[PDB]
Amino acid sequence: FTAADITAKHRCLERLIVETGSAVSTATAASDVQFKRPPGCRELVEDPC
Amino acid sequence: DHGQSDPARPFAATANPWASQRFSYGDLLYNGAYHLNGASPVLSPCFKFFTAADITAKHRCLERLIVETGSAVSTATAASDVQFKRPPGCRELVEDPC
Amino acid sequence: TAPMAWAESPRELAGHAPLRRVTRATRDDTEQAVDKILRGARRAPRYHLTRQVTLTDLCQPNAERAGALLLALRHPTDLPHLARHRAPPGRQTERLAEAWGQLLEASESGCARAGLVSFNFLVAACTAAYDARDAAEAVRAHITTNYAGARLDRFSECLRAMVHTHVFPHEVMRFFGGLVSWVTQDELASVTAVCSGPQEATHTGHPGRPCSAVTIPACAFVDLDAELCLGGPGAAFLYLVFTYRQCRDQELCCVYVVKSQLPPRGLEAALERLFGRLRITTCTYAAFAELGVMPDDSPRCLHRTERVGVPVVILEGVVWRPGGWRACA
Amino acid sequence: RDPPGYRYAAAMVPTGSILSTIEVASHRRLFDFFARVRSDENSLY
Amino acid sequence: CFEADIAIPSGISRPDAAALQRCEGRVVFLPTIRRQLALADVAHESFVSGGVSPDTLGLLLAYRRRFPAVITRVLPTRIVACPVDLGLTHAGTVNLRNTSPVDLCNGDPVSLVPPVFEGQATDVRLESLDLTLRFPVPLPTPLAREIVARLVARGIRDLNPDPDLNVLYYNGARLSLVADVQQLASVNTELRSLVLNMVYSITEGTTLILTLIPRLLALGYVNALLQMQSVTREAAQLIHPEAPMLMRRLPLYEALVAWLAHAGQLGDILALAPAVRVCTFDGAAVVQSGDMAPVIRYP
Amino acid sequence: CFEADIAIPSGISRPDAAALQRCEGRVVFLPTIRRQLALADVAHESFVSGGVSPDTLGLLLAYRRRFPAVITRVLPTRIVACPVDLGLTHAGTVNLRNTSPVDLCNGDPVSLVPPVFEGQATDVRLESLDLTLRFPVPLPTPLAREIVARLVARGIRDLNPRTPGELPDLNVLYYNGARLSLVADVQQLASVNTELRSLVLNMVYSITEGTTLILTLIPRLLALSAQDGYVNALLQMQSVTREAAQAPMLMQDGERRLPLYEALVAWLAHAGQLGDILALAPAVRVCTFDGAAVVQSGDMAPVIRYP
Amino acid sequence: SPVALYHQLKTGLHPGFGFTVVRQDRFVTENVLFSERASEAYFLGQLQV
Repeated sequence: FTAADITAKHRCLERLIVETGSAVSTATAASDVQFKRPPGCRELVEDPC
Repeated sequence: DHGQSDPARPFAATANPWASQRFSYGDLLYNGAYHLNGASPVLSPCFKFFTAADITAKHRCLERLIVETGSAVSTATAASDVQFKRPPGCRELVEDPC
Repeated sequence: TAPMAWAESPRELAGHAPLRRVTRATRDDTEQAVDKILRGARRAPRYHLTRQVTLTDLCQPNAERAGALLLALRHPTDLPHLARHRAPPGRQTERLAEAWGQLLEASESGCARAGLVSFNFLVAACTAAYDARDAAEAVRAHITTNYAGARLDRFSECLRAMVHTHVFPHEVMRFFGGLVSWVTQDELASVTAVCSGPQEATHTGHPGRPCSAVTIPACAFVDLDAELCLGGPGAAFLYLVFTYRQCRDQELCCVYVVKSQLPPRGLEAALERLFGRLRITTCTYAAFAELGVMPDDSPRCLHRTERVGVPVVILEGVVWRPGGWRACA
Repeated sequence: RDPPGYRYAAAMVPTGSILSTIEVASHRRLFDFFARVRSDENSLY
Repeated sequence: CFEADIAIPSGISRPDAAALQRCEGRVVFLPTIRRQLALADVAHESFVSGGVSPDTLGLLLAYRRRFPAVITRVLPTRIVACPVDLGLTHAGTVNLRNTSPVDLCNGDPVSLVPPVFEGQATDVRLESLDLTLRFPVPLPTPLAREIVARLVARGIRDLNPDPDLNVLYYNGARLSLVADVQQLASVNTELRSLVLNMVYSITEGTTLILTLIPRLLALGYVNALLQMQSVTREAAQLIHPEAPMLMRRLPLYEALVAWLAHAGQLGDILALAPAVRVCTFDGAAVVQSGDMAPVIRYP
Repeated sequence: CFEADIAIPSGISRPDAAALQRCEGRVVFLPTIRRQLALADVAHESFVSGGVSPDTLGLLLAYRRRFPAVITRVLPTRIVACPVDLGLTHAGTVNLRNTSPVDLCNGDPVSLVPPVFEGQATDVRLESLDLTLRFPVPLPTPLAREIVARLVARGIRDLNPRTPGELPDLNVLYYNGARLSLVADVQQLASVNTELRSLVLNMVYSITEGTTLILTLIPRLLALSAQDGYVNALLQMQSVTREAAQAPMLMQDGERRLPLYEALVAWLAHAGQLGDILALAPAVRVCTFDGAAVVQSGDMAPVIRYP
Repeated sequence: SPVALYHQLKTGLHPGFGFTVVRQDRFVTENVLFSERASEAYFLGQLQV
């Protein structure tokens, strides 16, 4: 839903592997519930979905 | 003191009475004590001639006066597109007999 | 020998090394000229110099000396536009127009702006204003005989007109530096002065060129309000305060320096006290700025000779560290 | 507004010794030119 | 200086590479001071937060949370920007680029969000790699604060409307505010959310003191001193607002908490603390618009 | 770096000296800017005003006065702390040890707080020489300003007890998850007075003639309360403004003043800066060069000068 | 009147009086400088940086 995010992705089988490391989500592991990533947070999940 | 005569031309007092006299129209227009101009950057050629305060302030000894003519500071600048009045910072060292 | 290995500096360097470890006369000069550059180069941030060109109308570097406060005078051209707004309507905002013009009349745009008001020139302009006199007027005698009473009077009329219409002397006149070397010509001056860093370490010498000494002498026994009436040894601090009169005295201008150990969040409190001038009741007086630290309490000196006999207070060592203006109330 | 000051060049070689040890600030009112520098100062050099 | 080297992405068009070359001397906000950073991390597409591109308020938040670094050298396949916050104060003179008013020999430039002036003007898009850069405008602190308050002032009149704020001569220059057209509609739509937090924090502040003062001093030195210097000021404002308005210690105190926080959060956003100063030398002393200006790290 | 040395007095203990070894990275308040200082000028025994230990609103006023210094290193006979209020001029970033349940993030301005949490603790005792050390709790200014507001209002609820004896919480916060329970213990007249005095004083100066032009807009706000999802969120459920609606007045003095603009400036100065006057403003902000984007509780936060 | 003199001067009437034009012209010239054996002293110092 959005597709700005999905749009903001690439579809490059050339690139599709290297932003794989980049993760399409914004949380951190030290919270209680998974939150929205605070601004201080930076990220590199592999985010398949 | 137009009751007297004109040193340069002794037989007459003024050529233009509308200029050579104090509080005369020309005097009002070009003399610097009044400074209508002063807001504007452009040089006034006549500001040199009408200005007793400036004309008087000098000394009379020709000994010097000729050597300070060789290196006078011009009232203008050569650095503008229209000839301006020489600004505050910097010297020219023109010659300027007038 | 042991006193110079530390003075001429090797030992710290050795520790560093171990870590890694485990026309004839002209020719002579060129060789020496080179040495100086290399040594200066091998050697090697405690200093900053700002440089500016202005006129001698206001200010004037020659009258002043080795240690002096120069204040900037921002937006001369601007001010009239500012006066119309931020001033309650019954303030006759046409007062400044003439007053700045009046100040200027006493003495265009050209190519050298008149920036750089000296500390001195404020002490004289407000001398009769702030409530002390002839220790204050001795400074006024200094400026009339070196720097014109007209300009002082014109500029005083401007300060009155400014404090009148809610355009203050601050929000104008920020700190500029310590006046290293002027280099003037005719009506022109190129003023080098320290943006920040310590003063005593600059051109130095007895005097930096041949007149005398160096100091940040407050110039007033009238200024140099020395706080810490009750005090403990600590780095002293230096602020810049403008005190005003809003019909109590008809737009009074007070300008002086305070020297005490309080971090600006504590100066606003001590400025609330020590002033009975708070009975303005629109709102506002007493802005202050920190000139910089004097990281030693002791150099404040008592002397009266300068230029005429003036009360001059000598401040030994200063690290100008200017900061911003804060007056909200 | 001040006396010509003190000669540091002269006094590099003194012509005599002061035999006392006192605090001279107390006697400050006795002198024409008195300077007190704590552990060195710039004008000396 | 601690240079941080931003990595240009893969092949970019020749007109884009010339767009970056012209970006030397521009302020970047870098999220972390890591020596190696990507370009996408800096690009304006990295300011997205709530799924949207941030408004002028959302920007001013971010400008207070990341590190501005001036661009020193742009190299193909790098960008070298030296963060303003790091190192000793009064050191690391790096050149800026002036945008709009002059930037005289001092005055501590603030980097305020771009939309305050021509909106899209300064977007600097790069199509090849599909990203964009909005560089903040370097304005002096007195003028930057005058402007940002000047526009939210104009913003409220617009909120409900039936003396021009928009002239604003700064020093010699009369800086035009309005670009007319629909730019105002674009400017006013982005200040929309900043105006409200301003309107709210005022209306919520007064009504909270106007309820508290009469619901306090009626329960010592509090009473006397309060009404003493508040004569015809707080009390008069109390009768007048209570005249054209409505009137609970328990909700009072719990609302006084939530306001007191929200307030200072706006004072932080607002006041545009200066990033740098200008201290020149052997320089013009006034930096004409679009000219590189010396600048140093602390006010 | 103008470091201030602090001489462990002597006495001390094998166990007490091991306690000071782990106090590096913590904060000290010194009542001067010095080069030579005594260990006892820093101790909590120095915070004692005449005869009395200040409460937890009294400390904020004591930390208002004096200078925060972060301990850099501790030597056998001295403690080295560089006075952030002054000697913050380091090329890189002195280490602050996060002591708090909280977590810094990156860029968070850090203002300090007396210890104030139920699980907070933080007092340190040294038996050889009678003295103790309470180290302030570093905390993001958003959170540290929420706390001070809680302590202020709680001390103000208490000045006048009328309504029944069950009041709202005000003693409990949330930062992210993690309920944070403040310590409710004592409130002292003088400590609450000044905090109330300056609160009342500043909220008055933020009201001007142009302010009335804004109060006109309350009915307009609630029109937005309800037709936008934002502006809906803006108005807190417990919003007096909501209860304040449950107008120009002519009187324009010649029409060229611009009271709106002037009203903003006035409000922004006095009311905008209240976290700062009620409490001590941030002088530091977390910055991490290694690119770690938070600071766990108990870790060392690389810290850089003022936000 | 100065409005009248506008209509005249523009339209080419002589309004009973006349002016004297003044202008200041500046020239780049070429000079010769004689000098005697010792016309100066000109002492020389010691460099530095």
